[PDB]
Amino acid sequence: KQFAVIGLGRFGLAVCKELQDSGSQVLAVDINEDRVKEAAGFVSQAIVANCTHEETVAELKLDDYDMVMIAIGADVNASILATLIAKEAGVKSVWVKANDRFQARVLQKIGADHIIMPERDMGIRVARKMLD
Amino acid sequence: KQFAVIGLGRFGLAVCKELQDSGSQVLAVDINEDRVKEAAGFVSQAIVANCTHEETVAELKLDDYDMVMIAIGADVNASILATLIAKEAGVKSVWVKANDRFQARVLQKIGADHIIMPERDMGIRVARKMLD
Amino acid sequence: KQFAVIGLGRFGLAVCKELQDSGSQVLAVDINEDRVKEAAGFVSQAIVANCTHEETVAELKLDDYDMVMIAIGADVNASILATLIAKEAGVKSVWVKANDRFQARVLQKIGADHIIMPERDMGIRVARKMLD
Amino acid sequence: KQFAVIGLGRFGLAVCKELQDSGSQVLAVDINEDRVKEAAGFVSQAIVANCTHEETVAELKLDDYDMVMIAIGADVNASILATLIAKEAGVKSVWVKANDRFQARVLQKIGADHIIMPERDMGIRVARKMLD
Amino acid sequence: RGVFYVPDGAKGGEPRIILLSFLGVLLPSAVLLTLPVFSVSGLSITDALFTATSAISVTGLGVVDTGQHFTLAGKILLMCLMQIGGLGQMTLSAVLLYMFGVRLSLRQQALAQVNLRRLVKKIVTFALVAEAIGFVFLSYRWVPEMGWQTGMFYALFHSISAFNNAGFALFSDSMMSFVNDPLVSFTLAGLFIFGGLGFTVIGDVWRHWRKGFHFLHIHTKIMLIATPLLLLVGTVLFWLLERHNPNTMGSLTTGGQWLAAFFQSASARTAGFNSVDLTQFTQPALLIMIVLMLIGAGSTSTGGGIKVSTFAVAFMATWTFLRQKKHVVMFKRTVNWPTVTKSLAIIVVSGAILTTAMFLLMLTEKASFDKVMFETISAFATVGLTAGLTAELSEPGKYIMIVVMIIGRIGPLTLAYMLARPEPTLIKYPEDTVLTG
Amino acid sequence: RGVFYVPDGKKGGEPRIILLSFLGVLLPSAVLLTLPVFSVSGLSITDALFTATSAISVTGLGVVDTGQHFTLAGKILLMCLMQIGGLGQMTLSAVLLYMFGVRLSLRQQALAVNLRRLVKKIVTFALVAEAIGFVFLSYRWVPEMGWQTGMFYALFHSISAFNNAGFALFSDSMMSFVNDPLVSFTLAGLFIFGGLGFTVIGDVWRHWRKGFHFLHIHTKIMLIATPLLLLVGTVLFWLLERHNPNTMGSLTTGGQWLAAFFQSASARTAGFNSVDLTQFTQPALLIMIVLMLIGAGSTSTGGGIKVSTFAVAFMATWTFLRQKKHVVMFKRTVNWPTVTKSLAIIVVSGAILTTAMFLLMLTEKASFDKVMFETISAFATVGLTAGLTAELSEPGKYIMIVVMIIGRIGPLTLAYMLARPEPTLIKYPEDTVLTG
Ligand SMILES: CCCCCCCCCCCCO[C@@H]1O[C@H](CO)[C@@H](O[C@H]2O[C@H](CO)[C@@H](O)[C@H](O)[C@H]2O)[C@H](O)[C@H]1O
Ligand SMILES: CCCCCCCCCCCCO[C@@H]1O[C@H](CO)[C@@H](O[C@H]2O[C@H](CO)[C@@H](O)[C@H](O)[C@H]2O)[C@H](O)[C@H]1O
Ligand SMILES: CCCCCCCCCCCCO[C@@H]1O[C@H](CO)[C@@H](O[C@H]2O[C@H](CO)[C@@H](O)[C@H](O)[C@H]2O)[C@H](O)[C@H]1O
Ligand SMILES: CCCCCCCCCCCCO[C@@H]1O[C@H](CO)[C@@H](O[C@H]2O[C@H](CO)[C@@H](O)[C@H](O)[C@H]2O)[C@H](O)[C@H]1O
Ligand SMILES: CCCCCCCCCCCCO[C@@H]1O[C@H](CO)[C@@H](O[C@H]2O[C@H](CO)[C@@H](O)[C@H](O)[C@H]2O)[C@H](O)[C@H]1O
Ligand SMILES: CCCCCCCCCCCCO[C@@H]1O[C@H](CO)[C@@H](O[C@H]2O[C@H](CO)[C@@H](O)[C@H](O)[C@H]2O)[C@H](O)[C@H]1O
Ligand SMILES: CCCCCCCCCCCCO[C@@H]1O[C@H](CO)[C@@H](O[C@H]2O[C@H](CO)[C@@H](O)[C@H](O)[C@H]2O)[C@H](O)[C@H]1O
Ligand SMILES: CCCCCCCCCCCCO[C@@H]1O[C@H](CO)[C@@H](O[C@H]2O[C@H](CO)[C@@H](O)[C@H](O)[C@H]2O)[C@H](O)[C@H]1O
Ligand SMILES: CCCCCCCCCCCCO[C@@H]1O[C@H](CO)[C@@H](O[C@H]2O[C@H](CO)[C@@H](O)[C@H](O)[C@H]2O)[C@H](O)[C@H]1O
Ligand SMILES: CCCCCCCCCCCCO[C@@H]1O[C@H](CO)[C@@H](O[C@H]2O[C@H](CO)[C@@H](O)[C@H](O)[C@H]2O)[C@H](O)[C@H]1O
Ligand SMILES: CCCCCCCCCCCCO[C@@H]1O[C@H](CO)[C@@H](O[C@H]2O[C@H](CO)[C@@H](O)[C@H](O)[C@H]2O)[C@H](O)[C@H]1O
Ligand SMILES: CCCCCCCCCCCCO[C@@H]1O[C@H](CO)[C@@H](O[C@H]2O[C@H](CO)[C@@H](O)[C@H](O)[C@H]2O)[C@H](O)[C@H]1O
Ligand SMILES: CCCCCCCCCCCCO[C@@H]1O[C@H](CO)[C@@H](O[C@H]2O[C@H](CO)[C@@H](O)[C@H](O)[C@H]2O)[C@H](O)[C@H]1O
Ligand SMILES: CCCCCCCCCCCCO[C@@H]1O[C@H](CO)[C@@H](O[C@H]2O[C@H](CO)[C@@H](O)[C@H](O)[C@H]2O)[C@H](O)[C@H]1O
Ligand SMILES: CCCCCCCCCCCCO[C@@H]1O[C@H](CO)[C@@H](O[C@H]2O[C@H](CO)[C@@H](O)[C@H](O)[C@H]2O)[C@H](O)[C@H]1O
Ligand SMILES: Nc1ncnc2c1ncn2[C@@H]1O[C@H](COP(=O)(O)OP(=O)(O)O)[C@@H](O)[C@H]1O
Ligand SMILES: Nc1ncnc2c1ncn2[C@@H]1O[C@H](COP(=O)(O)OP(=O)(O)O)[C@@H](O)[C@H]1O
Ligand SMILES: Nc1ncnc2c1ncn2[C@@H]1O[C@H](COP(=O)(O)OP(=O)(O)O)[C@@H](O)[C@H]1O
Ligand SMILES: Nc1ncnc2c1ncn2[C@@H]1O[C@H](COP(=O)(O)OP(=O)(O)O)[C@@H](O)[C@H]1O
Ligand SMILES: [K+]
Ligand SMILES: [K+]
Ligand SMILES: [Mg+2]
Ligand SMILES: [Mg+2]
Ligand SMILES: [Mg+2]
Ligand SMILES: [Mg+2]
Repeated sequence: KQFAVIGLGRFGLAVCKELQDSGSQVLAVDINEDRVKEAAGFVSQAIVANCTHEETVAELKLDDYDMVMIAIGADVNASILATLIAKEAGVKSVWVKANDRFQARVLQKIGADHIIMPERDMGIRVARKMLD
Repeated sequence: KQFAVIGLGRFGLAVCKELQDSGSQVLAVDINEDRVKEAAGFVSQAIVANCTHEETVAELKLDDYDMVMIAIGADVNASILATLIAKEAGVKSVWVKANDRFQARVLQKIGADHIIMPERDMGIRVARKMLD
Repeated sequence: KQFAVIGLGRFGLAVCKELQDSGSQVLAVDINEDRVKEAAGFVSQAIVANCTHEETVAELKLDDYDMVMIAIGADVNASILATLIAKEAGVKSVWVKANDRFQARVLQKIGADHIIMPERDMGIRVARKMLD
Repeated sequence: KQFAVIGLGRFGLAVCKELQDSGSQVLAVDINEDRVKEAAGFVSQAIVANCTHEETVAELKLDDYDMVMIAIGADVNASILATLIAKEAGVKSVWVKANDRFQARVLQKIGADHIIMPERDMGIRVARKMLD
Repeated sequence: RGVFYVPDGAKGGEPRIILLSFLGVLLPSAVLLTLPVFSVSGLSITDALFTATSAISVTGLGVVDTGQHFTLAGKILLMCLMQIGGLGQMTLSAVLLYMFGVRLSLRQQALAQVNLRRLVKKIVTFALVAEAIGFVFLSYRWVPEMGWQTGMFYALFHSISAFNNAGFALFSDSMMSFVNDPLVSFTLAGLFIFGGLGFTVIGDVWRHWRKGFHFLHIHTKIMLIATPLLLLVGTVLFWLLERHNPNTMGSLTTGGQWLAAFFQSASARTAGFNSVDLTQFTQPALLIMIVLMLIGAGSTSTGGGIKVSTFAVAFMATWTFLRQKKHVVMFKRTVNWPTVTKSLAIIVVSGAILTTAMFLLMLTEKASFDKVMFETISAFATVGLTAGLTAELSEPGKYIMIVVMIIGRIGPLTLAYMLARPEPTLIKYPEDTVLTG
Repeated sequence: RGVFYVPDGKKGGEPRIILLSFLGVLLPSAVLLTLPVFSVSGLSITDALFTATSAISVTGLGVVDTGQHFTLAGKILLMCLMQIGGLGQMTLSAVLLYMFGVRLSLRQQALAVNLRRLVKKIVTFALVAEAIGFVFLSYRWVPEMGWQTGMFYALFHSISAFNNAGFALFSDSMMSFVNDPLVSFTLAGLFIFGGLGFTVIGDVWRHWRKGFHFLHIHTKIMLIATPLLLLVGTVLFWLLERHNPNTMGSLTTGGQWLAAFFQSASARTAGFNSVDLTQFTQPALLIMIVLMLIGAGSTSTGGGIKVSTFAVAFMATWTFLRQKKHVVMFKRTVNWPTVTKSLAIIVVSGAILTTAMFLLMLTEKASFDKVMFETISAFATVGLTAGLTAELSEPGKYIMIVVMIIGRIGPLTLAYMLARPEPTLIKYPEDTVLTG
């Protein structure tokens, strides 16, 4: 029912649009104001915040949210650090998007429940669509 | 007749100066403000705008102008993007300058009506000129 | 005591924050106005200047200050030039940060009084700390 | 007795300094105002002008000068065109500084009376100094 | 703690919050004043609109006498309005300043402090403690003269009025009987000086006084230096120009003249109280006070005109321009060109509205230019000092004063935020030069 | 032809050329005015200095009557003095603008017409305009004044009108010709054209066939605002003074409009009066103060903050009230340094004006409207008197002289200081200051 999406890039905004279509509350948060405005018309609540800030994550009660998606791609260090802060925040389910195999290794060990690699994961499905 | 010329390099400013000298109103658009200033002296209206931006092109109202000339030379990506946006904006006649035979074929697929190769066409013209 | 710190990166701002916390008045000089702003918060006086320029260094009156710390790390050419100009200005004691052994030897030949290699000196410190 | 120096880089400023110290009239001309101001103290008359402009060269009575030194190095076209304009202006002796061998060939074919290549000529000079 | 905000969803909306907030309280305040519960005789629509605007803007201009025309309930309503108008602007201006910093801070992190509730609590706490300190000093003198129940009311009304830079008085002649009373004059003087100083100045001094004056914020240093000079220059200038005037200051003792000169020097900067009569002031003294009223109080305070920091930036921008220096420097800090343009634009725009307002006043009612100009500045600068025009103000003149009072109260703050966040554009026209000078 | 210049050596020296040039004609003009050859009774040092400042700055303010107190040779000197003031200021402004453009062009080439011909065109345009005005004035005065005296009056008044000086040979400056349309329109056309600016005249002369659309932005601003300013002033003066018996109530319907138009035009620096401003309604003195402050065109014989400065500030204000990113005028962006120049000119002018009014109020005892009007007229070089100049004291005369000097050269000088500040090697960190 209630979801949170951190990082509103091309991947993160795509999650927000589909989540809203199924009638679910989505908290879209992004450091960049422009990207938050784009998702403002597609989510229940759009907030400009830095999710690397520990106190900011405390205020945004992410432990209440059923699932939290971290969709930060360019800065590998932010996604790793935001994943950790969400874990101490009490988030039971943490989904993290990783662009590299080395990042996906770190995220697995630090405790991410689901690691998403869009290029590798889309590669497998597109092959399956080609086969059938 | 009203013409819009996008890109104010050596080719674009020559088309504007020739078009305006014949009594036609020309709109000169470029991202480089220096060349927009240089054209603004003799061009009916000169605007500093990014024509690959689809919302910007709607503001320019390129659908009103009879012919749109896109004279972006170095940036091929910007050339195809501007041709695509102009076609999607409902421009009846789009003339595009192409620096290569591969770019010209892509522009033909996009929907450009007349494609000019400055080096090849001028080569043919001078070859005819020397003969006669 | 009056100190002058040139270059406000990690080492330069750490030296300034320590010197000012110890009750000493420090001058912070950097070409990057962005980094001069954080220093100006806690530094007695912060100046945006280029310290490879002889006239600029004469304007700074670095000969007044007891010690001049040059903490230009990435640009070795700027570090050498700043040390040379400071010595030619007439400053009694020059401390220079060097990230290379060859740069350290060149600075010794120039006339630097104390040369700090942060990586190697920190390695020695850490080894001694682990031993005891 | 009376000389003109066009281009006030490191080479041309040295020419002006030696010529004036020897006791002669030197018209120092450079398009850049900073270098003209730098050479203003030394030379008899320092003028900010573009010597590629034909009418400016006509106004500056370069045909009255015994020798004209063209010391433009970075833009080869500027040096070639300045040499052509000076030769058309009636200057009997034109000395041109060239940085490359192709530029030297072009200047020789144009009609420059003396072509100066500082690196090769000092190469020979310092070789002779080393020998004796 | 948590640094975040909800974007509006690209021009700033601070201008709209500022106006809606004032009118959202102006209209309810106007309708209440018409009821006969608050007035012994009842106020007409224009009089109630004027009185509400004067109270909400804390201008203090009065079409009717505050002490006599209003009832006991009416004066209690008046305290609520000028507490909403003065402390409310300081609370709102600080709140909007906080959100501006939050948006600016997050913008920096995208490219490469306490919460709001604690800030609002400190602002209200600072207000009540400041009024309470002024309350006991004013009670110390009026309770013996006027009794217990009446004495505390006059102390509370005037301490609230003084801190909020309102200038409303319960006496027929506002503080003209206490020209030679240092305790009343100094208690009131201290109230609107600190009430008009600005919370950012109070806050910066409160948290970083041990570091020293050198490490205070540049705005705090400007307000801590320009205010004493504005007080000192005004005190000396008023004393020099009015020492020989029998009608205003010639009949007072040597100490009484300095106490009166200092009081009007302080009250001009937005409070609006008067130990003497400005109706009988020398013209060179009215011109000095017009400049003082225009400068006003601090940026994030209970009152103000164009504000001291705006005048200070323009004053030193002018000094920079006359010396042909590339940058405007204050306390070894460069004032950026957008800030300089903001300060100059505010003065130019304020003069444009002021000139239009003075021209309209001369048409609606007939009076001399000095009387009209002084009244227009006081209404625009929110000082509320009268030179006799408000007593005979005509019906159309009251409408102009209401508009000027509204624009003067919110204009400098609103125009600053318009300059901060202009609407982004996709079409730019070529730059061309226009000859000036 | 040749685009080159000799750099100064070592900030711009345009400010220094502007002041030295004025003081290098004021002190000689002052020392000459004391001689009894030019005055029937002789001028005191204060009076001679005031007259020299009023003539060289073409303010037109008079401590003594021009027609009576001066001899035949004195009036010839006065034509020379106001001719030098107006025409030489226009020529110097054009010359300094030409050098500024030359340096800018050479800088642009470094990163990536003739002056003699220009000066010839400036003088010939002035002589042609003054000759036309002289012929039109002679056609009216020669029949009633003679073939010698009428020609002299025509030449004097044409020179005064073109140079935006306002010096008159009559006891009441053109109050006897309030109902005469020929002389009123002749003089009106002379300071409108004299105050338009030679840049505008040249741009119209060389590019009128191209059309209004292709004129320079400054030319369009002048050609639009000047008719708008004239029309607004005329309508406002007619509306505010139609029922005033002492100034315009007694005139006919055509006479009232002619007088209103004449004051609307003369306020913009000329300084002639077909009515009495001493008996003007205050709502009309405020309007005329606003008109005087705006003044004539930039590179012209007139004064004021100049119409282009007022236009940029008016358009910048509209941009700020609409929260637009750029100041746009005639489809052209006005660069932020230009807006800053205009606002700074207005603010500095207001500061000096306030100081001057305060000093006048200290030295002289008069109402605020009279002192403010006189201060605005002297700073703007309009020279319109509201009855206070006749009773000026010695310190008042000194303050007026200083204000006339700073007013005449202050705007252009401050504009050029903002153009070329001294380069620096030390910059302090940027910090924010709360405004509003
Ligand atoms: C929490 C905030 C506390 C605020 C405290 C303010 C304290 C102020 C005290 C001022 C000094 C006391 O002031 C005191 O006033 C009372 C009441 O009128 C006077 O007492 C009076 O009682 C009655 C009043 O009709 C009469 O007999 C007579 O007029 C007088 O004696 C005293 O003569 C004076 O001493
Ligand atoms: C909360 C902000 C406002 C707080 C402002 C600062 C505190 C209030 C003002 C304190 C200073 C005025 O304090 C005043 O000083 C003067 C000295 O001139 C003295 O004032 C005295 O005046 C005369 C004698 O001269 C006596 O008749 C009178 O009863 C007594 O008050 C007292 O000491 C005090 O009345
Ligand atoms: C509401 C009215 C309030 C009135 C009071 C407000 C005005 C107060 C003025 C105090 C002026 C102090 O003046 C200022 O002192 C500071 C110390 O802080 C000096 O500063 C000096 O010491 C400091 C250390 O603290 C060094 O970092 C600094 O480089 C040095 O200059 C400044 O050189 C001087 O300009
Ligand atoms: C660079 C800026 C320099 C700023 C200069 C500031 C100078 C300050 C000097 C203040 C002079 C005070 O001078 C004072 O003027 C006033 C008002 O005119 C004179 O006042 C006189 O005229 C006024 C009328 O205006 C009468 O009402 C008054 O009764 C009478 O005395 C005083 O007799 C004189 O003492
Ligand atoms: C730097 C910013 C500017 C700073 C401004 C400083 C202003 C200083 C004002 C000083 C005021 C004069 O000081 C004040 O004089 C009055 C008047 O005599 C004295 O007043 C006292 O004596 C007088 C007699 O003259 C009595 O009538 C009065 O009832 C009594 O209170 C006060 O006891 C004293 O406090
Ligand atoms: C107290 C001293 C006063 C003088 C110092 C400075 C005064 C400056 C006055 C600036 C002009 C008045 O400011 C005026 O404010 C109104 C709102 O009230 C603006 O109008 C604005 O209203 C809404 C709500 O505020 C804004 O969101 C919107 O941007 C705009 O519509 C006008 O566009 C502006 O012209
Ligand atoms: C009724 C009129 C009253 C007139 C009152 C005018 C008040 C003006 C308030 C000015 C506020 C202080 O303004 C600030 O002053 C400091 C003094 O430390 C100046 O400080 C600087 O001055 C100059 C600048 O070249 C240098 O000597 C030096 O760099 C530094 O001392 C700042 O440049 C200015 O930003
Ligand atoms: C006619 C309407 C007038 C109002 C419109 C605008 C008026 C603006 C007035 C600006 C202030 C007066 O301008 C004043 O000029 C003098 C020179 O005369 C300058 O002083 C300058 O003198 C020399 C020579 O000019 C300059 O080279 C040098 O930069 C500086 O010393 C002052 O630094 C400046 O303050
Ligand atoms: C390039 C410069 C050209 C300058 C052009 C000047 C044109 C001026 C036209 C004036 C028209 C003719 O003006 C003429 O003046 C003369 C001389 O006073 C007047 O005088 C006439 O009557 C008077 C009586 O008082 C006789 O003394 C006089 O001999 C006779 O000419 C005429 O009534 C008028 O007809
Ligand atoms: C060089 C710049 C200045 C040149 C200015 C333009 C040329 C001079 C002004 C030309 C316009 C005024 O021209 C004037 O028009 C009016 C019409 O109202 C007429 O004026 C007429 O007025 C009345 C009748 O009404 C007659 O008694 C009078 O003799 C006659 O001049 C004439 O035609 C001319 O005197
Ligand atoms: C001293 C007082 C002088 C009074 C006269 C000065 C004011 C003159 C006003 C003339 C106004 C003409 O108004 C202007 O005409 C131009 C033609 O040039 C029109 O321009 C139109 O045609 C031109 C071709 O020439 C096109 O390039 C342009 O895109 C189109 O808009 C403008 O859209 C219109 O705004
Ligand atoms: C957004 C800005 C809007 C600008 C608005 C401009 C409005 C212009 C309206 C002009 C009104 C003219 O209105 C005119 O006013 C004048 C002066 O007060 C009145 O004049 C009246 O009072 C004056 C005193 O001042 C007497 O000298 C005069 O004899 C008498 O008639 C006129 O009777 C009236 O006709
Ligand atoms: C757009 C910018 C503003 C444009 C301004 C336009 C202003 C127009 C002013 C029109 C002036 C009135 O026009 C002028 O009226 C006067 C006065 O009656 C007429 O004057 C004529 O008749 C009157 C009788 O009333 C006689 O006294 C007079 O001797 C004679 O010349 C002129 O023949 C006419 O030219
Ligand atoms: C006594 C008080 C008198 C007050 C008089 C006020 C006059 C102010 C100066 C006006 C001069 C003309 O001002 C000029 O008008 C033209 C009219 O097309 C405007 O023209 C422009 O309008 C807008 C501006 O975004 C756009 O459509 C386009 O850029 C262009 O058409 C200019 O932006 C403006 O600068
Ligand atoms: C109201 C009546 C008239 C009063 C108003 C006068 C307005 C005109 C102001 C003229 C200002 C001249 O002042 C202008 O600034 C300063 C002060 O001298 C000079 O500045 C120069 O000398 C000062 C001396 O301290 C140095 O610090 C500075 O670095 C240097 O540039 C300028 O060269 C001068 O041009
Ligand atoms: N600390 C952070 N807190 C919140 N959002 C962040 C943070 N760091 C990055 N983001 C956002 O995460 C999104 C991921 O975008 P990314 O793929 O990294 O870059 P790009 O937008 O260039 O493709 C961006 O919209 C970015 O603004
Ligand atoms: N996205 C764009 N929108 C508008 N103009 C563009 C864009 N990209 C490039 N241009 C302009 O097109 C012009 C032609 O490009 P180029 O061929 O590099 O210059 P030239 O023709 O002078 O060699 C350039 O001046 C450039 O400013
Ligand atoms: N010529 C110069 N004068 C003054 N400061 C300089 C100069 N050149 C570089 N600096 C500054 O010196 C510092 C050197 O630190 P650097 O190694 O570049 O960064 P960091 O230590 O943060 O990794 C930087 O702040 C740099 O901008
Ligand atoms: N058209 C020209 N007319 C006059 N001087 C010129 C022209 N073009 C270049 N110059 C000057 O000639 C000088 C020589 O340039 P260059 O050999 O590159 O010296 P540097 O490497 O020190 O810049 C330059 O400083 C430039 O200012
Ligand atoms: K008030
Ligand atoms: K004049
Ligand atoms: Mg992305
Ligand atoms: Mg091209
Ligand atoms: Mg470092
Ligand atoms: Mg070189």
